[PDB]
Formats: sequence, C-alpha cells, structure tokens
Amino acid sequence: KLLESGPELVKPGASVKMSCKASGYTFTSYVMHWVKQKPGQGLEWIGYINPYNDGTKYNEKFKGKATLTSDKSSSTAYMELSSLTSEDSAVYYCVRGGYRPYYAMDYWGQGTSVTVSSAKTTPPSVYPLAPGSNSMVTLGCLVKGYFPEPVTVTWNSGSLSSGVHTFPAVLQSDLYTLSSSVTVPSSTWPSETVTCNVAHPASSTKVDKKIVPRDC
Amino acid sequence: ELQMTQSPASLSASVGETVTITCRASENIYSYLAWYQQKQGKSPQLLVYNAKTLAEGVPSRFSGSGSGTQFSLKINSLQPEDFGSYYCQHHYGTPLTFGAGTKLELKRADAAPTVSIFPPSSEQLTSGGASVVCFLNNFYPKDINVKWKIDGSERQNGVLNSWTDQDSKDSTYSMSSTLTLTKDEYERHNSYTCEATHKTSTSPIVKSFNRNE
Repeated sequence: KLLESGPELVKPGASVKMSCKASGYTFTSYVMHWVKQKPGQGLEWIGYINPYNDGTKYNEKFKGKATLTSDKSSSTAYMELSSLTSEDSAVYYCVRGGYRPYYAMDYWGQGTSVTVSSAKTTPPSVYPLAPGSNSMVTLGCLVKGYFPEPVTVTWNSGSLSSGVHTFPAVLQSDLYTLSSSVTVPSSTWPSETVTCNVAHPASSTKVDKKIVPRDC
Repeated sequence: ELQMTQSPASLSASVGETVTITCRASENIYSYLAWYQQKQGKSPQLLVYNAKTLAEGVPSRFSGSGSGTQFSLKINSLQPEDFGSYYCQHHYGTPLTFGAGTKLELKRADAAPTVSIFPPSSEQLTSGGASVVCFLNNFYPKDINVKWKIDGSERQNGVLNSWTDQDSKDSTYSMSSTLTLTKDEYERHNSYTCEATHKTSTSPIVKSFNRNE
C-alpha cells in the first residue's frame, strides 16, 4: 500500500512538498511515478524517481516544476512543486512502477489535493433564488465567494431531497462559487416553507436562507 | 513526441451491452500498453498490462487486445460497477503517456432541458454585486450550449458554468450558468436572457426577464 499526505492550500509563487509513504515491500526494488489530474480532466505522467540510485526521468513539460526525492530510511518518496500557478491546482498521485518482468504502473495511492489561491479562509455569502416573472416551480441558492472547499447544501434540513441538484464549485479569482436548485410543486411553495442549509466547516459557519417570493 | 489517441471521448451504453474503447499510438509501442479504470472519486486501478494481460483480481469479462499501433479494451456483459472513466497508457520507457480518456455513461431516452432564470437577489444588490443564474436541469444527452444576452447582444464573459455528473436515479445531466456583473452594469440594461441549444429541439429554448418587473 501507498499512503500520501493530506490536501494543501498554497499561494502563487510558493512551493509545496507532498509525501508518499511506501509500505508492504522493498522500496529500493521499484521506481515511483507521479501523476497529475486536474479536476474533471485526464491523467498526466510527471516523472519517476528510482529510490535505489535517486535517478530521475521527467516528462519534459514538468522538468524544473517538479522535483522528486526519496528518503530510503523512512520508506517515503516526496514531490516538491515550485513557483505555483493556477495551472498547478490538481490532484497528484504517487504510483509504484512494475518490475523487470514487463514494467507498468500498478498500485496507486489515494491522491493529494493541491489548491493554488491567494485567499484566506472566507465564509460564503448565500443568496436566495426566487422566480422573477406551471405545475412545478424551481427555486435555488447561490453560494458565493468562499474559501476553501467544501461547503454542503441541503434543503429543509434534509427532508427535501427529491428534485435537488447541487453543482460542483468553480474557482474564480481566488474564491469558490457554487449553486443548488430544488424543484417543488407550484401548489406548495410559497405556502410551504423552502429553506437552504449551507454549511462551511472551515469558517465554522452555517446559514439558513428561507426562500421568499420577490416583492412587488 | 509519443501521442496516444483514445476514442471515443464519450460512450453511451446499457447494462449487458458489449462496448469497445480504442487507443491509437502514433508509433510502434509493441505490447507496452496498459488500461486503467477510475471510478468517480477514487484513484485509478490497473485492469490490463502488456496489452492483453489481466492484473490479478480483475474480472474476466474485461479483455485487452491489439499490438504495435492499434489497441482495444472490450467489456463483455456490462455491470453497474463497470461505469466510469477509462484510460490507456504507454509503459515501455519515457514518457509513460496517457490517452485523453473515455467517460462510460449510462444511456437513456433523450430529454429536453427545464430552464429557469433568476435575477440578482436584493441581498446581493446591497453588497454591490449582481449575478443572474440559469438552471438547465434533467436533460439528455449531456451535450448542450448556453448563450447569454443583455438587451439585444451577446455577453461572453462573466459566465461561469458547472455541470453535475450523471444522476443516480434518472440517469440525466444538469447545468448551472451564472452571469456576474457590477450593480451599475446590471442597472444600466433592462432585459436578460438565457438560450439553451439542445438536440431535443432545432430551436433554442429562451427564458428571460425584464429588470423593471
């Protein structure tokens, strides 16, 4: 098994070192690859280190950006990434390479998330989405300007779960923005209450926003 | 230079059906090709190495063939767990290049989007900002286009889009689109619209509102 370190929030121009404890085998026997995956996108080979000799080979695109080392005593490989930008925000995996027999990467770790932002911990603004100008009405909440991930959204404290769509957050200018809609019969809201519950554990914040009809 | 072309990028299929994913290598890579499976949320897992050899613990319905330049992964009689994303990778020497990846998705019947549009809340307005949100929900297939308009002209920028993965229950897709503006930009114009171009209609669905309402 291969265990990697936890998630990471780093500023632009800074560096990160992430770790990968190798175990269940002899480290100096097998190479160690590293792989990059941006969210919702493909895999990308970075390079490998050979612990036995510390020997490196890099995808030319990552030469200089990534530096692999390995402390044989503690069975642990590292990858340092330097001069970080938005492009470096990704999940990174360490992966054990195969043996003489036929090479090929076999055992993956769980991954390590890296987020690049200049933002500090910031609580979300929560805005109700009531219809402006039918058998079903759609309502919603816009959760804007928070950091870091994640936030959770429910409706009526969980008891409204049908017709709910909570979208993946998108990071623009250092902060996250997410949305959630809920569709209920036009015979219910606004006579029945609909409230979004938005939790942001990193800022110790919970917000209930009752959705009320627009004024006029 | 080594380029790995994996197609299709998007594949629709039912349970029990027999699908085939291909990988073209730009040059002879012999049998040095592996196939991985990545479930939603997890690390990838090796299915096949050496183009045709199943890794230990991998079910036999999976089946790799091909050599040199042309490779395929087949999955006979699909199961619920078999749905996800699937990647090829060259593993001789450097670079150990991945193909772009294939998202194996559960087919269903075509459904038009349910489009709702939402003006900026009064709460956001007091902060000095304005976001107009458009939901386009429970559509199939996943391909769609959204265009914003302010008065009678397109707005390209300020638009952030987000998409759900395929639904647990009804196997559809949904999409949120938010247009963000200054309060002064928002207040300087009246009409705001959201056009949904989907295969389920030749004509785009248009939802709009007048600010003065």
